[PDB]
Amino acid sequence: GAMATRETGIIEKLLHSYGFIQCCERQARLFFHFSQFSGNIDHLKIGDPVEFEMTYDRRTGKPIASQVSKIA
Amino acid sequence: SNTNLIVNYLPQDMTDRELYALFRAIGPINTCRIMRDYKTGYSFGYAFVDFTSEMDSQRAIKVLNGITVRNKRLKVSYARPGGESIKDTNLYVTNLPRTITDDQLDTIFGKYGSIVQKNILRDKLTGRPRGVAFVRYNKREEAQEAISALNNVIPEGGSQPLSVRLAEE
RNA sequence: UUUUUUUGAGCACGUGA
Repeated sequence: GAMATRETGIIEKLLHSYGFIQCCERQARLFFHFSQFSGNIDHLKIGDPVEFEMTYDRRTGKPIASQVSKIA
Repeated sequence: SNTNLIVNYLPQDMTDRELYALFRAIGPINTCRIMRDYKTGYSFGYAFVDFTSEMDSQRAIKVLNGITVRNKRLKVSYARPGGESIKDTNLYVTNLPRTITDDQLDTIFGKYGSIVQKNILRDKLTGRPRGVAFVRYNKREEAQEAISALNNVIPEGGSQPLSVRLAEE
């Protein structure tokens, strides 16, 4: 099928619990919480490339990045 | 004694930025964290704030405890040593006498342990009790002792069967 | 089932805009 609209970006900055992503096919720098990341966070760092869906946070209407994974 | 504080009754919408700022007026801060649901991020309504110095830690209580922030009166207390011994200490007490007061709970529950928080629920439209309360002891066995000691008994005044369970959730 | 939420993956750049 075709429904989940995923796009790509680079890790711009990381904190202990969340990070920020420069979007490749979108002029935007999105927030994301480690809840949305899959597997080994312990070795993820600035510059790693990632795929994700831009959503808006259900709680706080903020633009965010959801269901984030790496491809590296 | 220690430098770690617990802050209670935070408004939902309070954030780390905002809390930090408020407390940074007292002195320098090592760590400051609002507790939230990992998956949705909603605030559990409490936070830990660790001051650099025992001075500032203590002062913060003196000053900030009780201040109002968006119709919520904060409670800045010392963070006790956490772990397994603190779990299961919140009691849902019911069938108290309607005429119950605050001092009366210190009497009824004081000897079984030191109390952290207590609230007598009132029907605010009346302002007078529903005959229901909460009592949170320090350590687990204090609560457990009080459960067995008071469950199904008549109070030292009223004439009805108490119910003292652990609080749900 | 409380001022819903008192012991711990900073849910907005880690810090008094």
